[PDB]
Amino acid sequence: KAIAANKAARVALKKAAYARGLRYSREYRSAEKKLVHLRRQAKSCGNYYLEAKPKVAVVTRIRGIAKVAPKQRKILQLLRLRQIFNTVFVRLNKPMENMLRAVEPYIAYGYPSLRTVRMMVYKRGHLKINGQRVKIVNNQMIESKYNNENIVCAEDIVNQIYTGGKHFREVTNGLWPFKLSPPAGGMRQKRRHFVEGGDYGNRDALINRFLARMI
Amino acid sequence: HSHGYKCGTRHLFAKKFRKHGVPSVSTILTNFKVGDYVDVVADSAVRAGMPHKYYHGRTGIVWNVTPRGVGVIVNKPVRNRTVRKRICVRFEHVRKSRCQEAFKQKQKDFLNGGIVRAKRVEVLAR
Amino acid sequence: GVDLTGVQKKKRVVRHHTYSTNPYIKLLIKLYKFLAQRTNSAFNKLVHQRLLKSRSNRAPISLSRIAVCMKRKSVWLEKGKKAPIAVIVGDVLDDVRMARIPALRVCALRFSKSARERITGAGGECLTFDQLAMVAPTGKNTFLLRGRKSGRESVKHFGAAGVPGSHAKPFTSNRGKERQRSSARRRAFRHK
Amino acid sequence: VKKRTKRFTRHKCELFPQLSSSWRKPRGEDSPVRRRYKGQKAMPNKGYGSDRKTKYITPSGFKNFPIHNVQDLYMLLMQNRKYAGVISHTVGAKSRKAIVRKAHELDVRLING
Amino acid sequence: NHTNHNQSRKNHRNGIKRALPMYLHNSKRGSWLPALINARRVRKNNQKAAVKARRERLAAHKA
Amino acid sequence: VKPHLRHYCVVGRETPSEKNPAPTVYKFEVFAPNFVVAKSRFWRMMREKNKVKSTHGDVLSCKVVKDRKLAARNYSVDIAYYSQRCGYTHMVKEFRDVSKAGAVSQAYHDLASRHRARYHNIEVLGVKSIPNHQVKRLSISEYHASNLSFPLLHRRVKAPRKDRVVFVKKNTKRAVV
RNA sequence: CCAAAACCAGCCUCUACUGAGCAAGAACGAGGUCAUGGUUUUGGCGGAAAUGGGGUGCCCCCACCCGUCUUGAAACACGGACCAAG
RNA sequence: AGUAGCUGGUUCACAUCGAAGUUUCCCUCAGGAUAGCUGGUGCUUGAAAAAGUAUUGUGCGGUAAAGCUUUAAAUGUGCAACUUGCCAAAGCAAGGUAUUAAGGCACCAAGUGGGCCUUCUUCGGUAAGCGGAGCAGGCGAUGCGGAAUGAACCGCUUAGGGAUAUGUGGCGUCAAAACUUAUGGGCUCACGAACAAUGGAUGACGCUCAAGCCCAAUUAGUGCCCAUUAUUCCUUUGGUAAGGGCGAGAAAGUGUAGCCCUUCCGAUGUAGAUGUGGCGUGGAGGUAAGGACGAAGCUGAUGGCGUGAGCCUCAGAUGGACCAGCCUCUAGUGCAGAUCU
Ligand SMILES: [Mg+2]
Ligand SMILES: [Mg+2]
Ligand SMILES: [Mg+2]
Ligand SMILES: [Mg+2]
Ligand SMILES: [Mg+2]
Ligand SMILES: [Mg+2]
Ligand SMILES: [Mg+2]
Ligand SMILES: [Mg+2]
Ligand SMILES: [Mg+2]
Ligand SMILES: [Mg+2]
Ligand SMILES: [Mg+2]
Ligand SMILES: [Mg+2]
Ligand SMILES: [Mg+2]
Ligand SMILES: [Mg+2]
Ligand SMILES: [Mg+2]
Ligand SMILES: [Mg+2]
Repeated sequence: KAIAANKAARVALKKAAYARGLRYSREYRSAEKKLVHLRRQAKSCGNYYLEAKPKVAVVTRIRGIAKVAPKQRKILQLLRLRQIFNTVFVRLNKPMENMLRAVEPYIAYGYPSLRTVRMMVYKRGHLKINGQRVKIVNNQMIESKYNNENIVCAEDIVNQIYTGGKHFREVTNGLWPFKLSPPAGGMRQKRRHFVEGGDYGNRDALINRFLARMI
Repeated sequence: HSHGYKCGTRHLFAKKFRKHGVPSVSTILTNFKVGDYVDVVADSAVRAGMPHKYYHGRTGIVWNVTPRGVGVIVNKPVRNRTVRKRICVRFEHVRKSRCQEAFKQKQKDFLNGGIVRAKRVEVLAR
Repeated sequence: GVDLTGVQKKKRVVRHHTYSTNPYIKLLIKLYKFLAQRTNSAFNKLVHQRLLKSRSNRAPISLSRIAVCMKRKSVWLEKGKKAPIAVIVGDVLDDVRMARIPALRVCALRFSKSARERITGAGGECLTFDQLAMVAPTGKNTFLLRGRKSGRESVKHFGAAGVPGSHAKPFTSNRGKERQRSSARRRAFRHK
Repeated sequence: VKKRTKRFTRHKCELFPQLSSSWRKPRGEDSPVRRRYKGQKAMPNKGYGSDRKTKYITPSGFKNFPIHNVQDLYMLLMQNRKYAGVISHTVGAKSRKAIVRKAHELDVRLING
Repeated sequence: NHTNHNQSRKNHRNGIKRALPMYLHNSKRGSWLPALINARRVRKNNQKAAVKARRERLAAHKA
Repeated sequence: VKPHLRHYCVVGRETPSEKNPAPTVYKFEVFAPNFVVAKSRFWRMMREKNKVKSTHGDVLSCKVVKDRKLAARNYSVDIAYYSQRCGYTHMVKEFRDVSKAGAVSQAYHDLASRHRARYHNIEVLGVKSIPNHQVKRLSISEYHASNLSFPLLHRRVKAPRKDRVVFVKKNTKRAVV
């Protein structure tokens, strides 16, 4: 009886995950075509388009845990950047932009592409479950973690940690911070800022490349 | 080698320039019910009941009002603990806090980017 | 390669097995370990952990203090509701100061010969955790209680006496030895 | 397939005839071995624990179980594919004749039959 | 020698424990006495009406 | 190699406010490795010139600029730079290259060697293509003549990597490695 | 027992926009691999073989005498020839 | 057996955590006591009184700069999110109907109380590898990888291993890698490559269209190498972690040869604390067993087992008569070091 009701649910969930990610695919294709029209409108209008600011950065701890000061050392813990190539998505509040500004030599970050978000959540994605670090494998796994009619798909997660979400904290917090491998082909200098020809600090959209070699 | 009660207060208890003088009537007519937040900003013109020094500028709640004095509970970090101090204070040395004025305003009220059509636009070169 | 700062400090120290050599505690832990795991009841989870405690931390209760806490509990019970079983994970001791007590239904590890006789003189049952499990497998209207431990004379010694806030009891074979003039003494009271 | 096949020998047992090869944890701030410089001898630790379902298993594939007399053999009658009796060193060649023609009749293995 | 080195580290090991909550050791005692004494007169009357209230609830509960 | 420095034009403004309701937009040509540095150098000039800062502004366009073509030509790069040894040398060197980006990056390597000057000490001040004659500098003037022929003298011709060899027979090109 | 090949799984590697470029997205195809999992197959070896251990030598590589007090020991600081019993 | 705040020594393993060289006091300054740091034991309950972090709001400040002893930073810092007095009186007063994260409390107790270096800030000193402080980080107590070498520099911090990928550093040989790569730019002829006297030191050689310097690069106008690091895999151990289960096995279990399986996180470590169906010794109460077909002891390219202390077996062409196991009890109980006897 329950044995099959587990089927009615597992079938109903992909019916939902299908329905969800069909919307998210449309909500991407549409949102970006709309964001192309405007910047394209404006070029016709001899006119600039102030693109909406990033509302999510994929912060990545990039120096190791030795010799770090008590203020940086706390901010990294609150970012949950406790190891080297840990990663988290943190949305760019002023209060966060002032946390990130406090530990930039310890982190590389930028504004993840939707693809960067997919790869981390699908490949490197791990839910916290009963404190266990649990590899994402089922959408069943996700709906149980997130008791939230909003958050069912792994596509629900990627939208939250990309669109900026109303559950961006509800989602990203239920994820273990990402444990990325060191960037293939290496860094540049974990000591200099990115614009110095180094590695640390905000590197805008370029983080997707750097973070792609890692994932 | 010489830490008496007012060591190193040459600047701390100084009156501001052209702002010397004993506290006015607005001071004297302020009133402190217990549990009020306050600022123990010591005023040099009044010497009786002056706060130590650590307590200068500290905020705390009144726990006590005597006729000329406001008892104030002010946390002090002693070591691994914040001991919770009870300075006694003449009311001149206590400026009532606005530390919660925002939050009281809240429960008072509880009761992207687009095309920029701008046309002036100088070149930025040196 | 991990910040661990503040992780070890959050480690808790709990008993996970009884130090008691007593066989019956172990058959009794055998029960409620099971019963605590196999039932959803929070009562079995309390009887099971308390049962794992030190005899220090399993303080005895006065039958006087059960009769008080029980009638105080039962007096409000709507008519036709029989009173809760008075479970304690500890000994139950007779109290001379309360000669007559209500037909209590106490349940405890151990009873004084005085408590057991007064308990049955009132007609109350003096049942063990064995049939507690058989009558209330779940903590269904059990009234789990603890004996006192603040009045324990060991804790009268906690802290210093000489420290101004304190009313710790100094350690002394000689009561008159550390007696002192009223003038010389620590201030009694002091705000925290 | 064992982690380490070598003994964890005491440091500098090789120079001092009196020292047994048996392990003592090094002490002294300046001990090269407890400061665990890379060219030095290793110290035992939990990480060299053998795999736990192959543990205690002799290359015969049996766990040895001590045996002293013919009655012990029946302690291995029903688990004769798991335990192998190793007859104690001090049972007589007399008694071992008896353990052995009986450890044969029962299909129980013996390490030193 | 008087270096204060390793002290804030040694102090933040068990954190700076934050100060006790206002609802705890809220003894008056050395409070301006005349208020303090009138407070006793009220608190004692709160007790007689608290007990008198529970006596009411039981008599009400005999129904 | 392709030029060291891409040609960005970063456009941006101090973000609108009741203080400045309709702020000036600022175009700013940069020669940067990549836009994140071009965006950076752009905010460097915004505070060093307009007193507006990165927190308070907003780049409106990071886009790279298309090359004029590919014909060999002639660039007057105007390059201020800094050192402890020299605190601000204005200096219009000319370079011969196929692109503004190439002339400029060429001006950084030139400037980094004759002056131990890092990228962020330097700031380009403009990169006009120049006609043949305007180049006062005598070095690139040698290359103007429509009839210029020169030898590729004393070449080191390394083999294509696939064909390189450690040992070879002496009057042969039999490999022996 | 040693090998080798295969299969499956795993795993890994190897358009869009823009004005030719990107800050840009997948696909097809193929490879690698058991110090990955499961599926055998096929050969080689079989008084000896085989795996493991042990011993001795070498090779390449790594490697400052220990105990000690000390901020700091390889110290040109102290104690230290061997072993047994204590 | 005088006493010694001093010197020297203080004997098994493993696992779990792990300091301090500072506060006050002391005829105290080579020592105590005290508090902090640490361990153990809990207790209590589970975003309680969470925060070496911001934001926002509200205080505080008088250092740098300025200025000619005054305005004023940044880094900081606090805080917040009916009955009974007064009044003239019944109204006032008082008590009553962003991110992250398990919080707090108690008890007992150790070591420690010579620190050192460095960062930045300073003070003293002509200067110092100098005395003194502030801040933080380190070494101490810690390797590993790198800087040829180095306690504290750099990177990274550490269970036993493999793949992958890196970090600092490199890629002519030494030396892994540019089999001396670039289809890159300049510069350079004589030296050149982070922190006066034994002959000789870019580490050595050597290099010179560099194997040097500045710059940029990555196969080219169409990269590679090396970590105790990361990731992943296997195994171990710990978790007072999360679950499921109850041909041979299926034990209701802290701990063993773990009841079984599953998943997750952790693992360094001096002083020190603690654990251990942890090791081992002489003896005792028990149990069980062994021995003249050879006990103990001793010998051992005797293997086997255990992370280990160790146990076991084999063989003695050793011995000659005692004795291992297991649970409980006990102690004159474990030795390379005492200028030890
Ligand atoms: Mg590098
Ligand atoms: Mg650094
Ligand atoms: Mg002042
Ligand atoms: Mg009492
Ligand atoms: Mg001292
Ligand atoms: Mg010395
Ligand atoms: Mg540790
Ligand atoms: Mg000494
Ligand atoms: Mg001044
Ligand atoms: Mg000045
Ligand atoms: Mg090195
Ligand atoms: Mg080589
Ligand atoms: Mg350890
Ligand atoms: Mg004896
Ligand atoms: Mg030998
Ligand atoms: Mg002895």
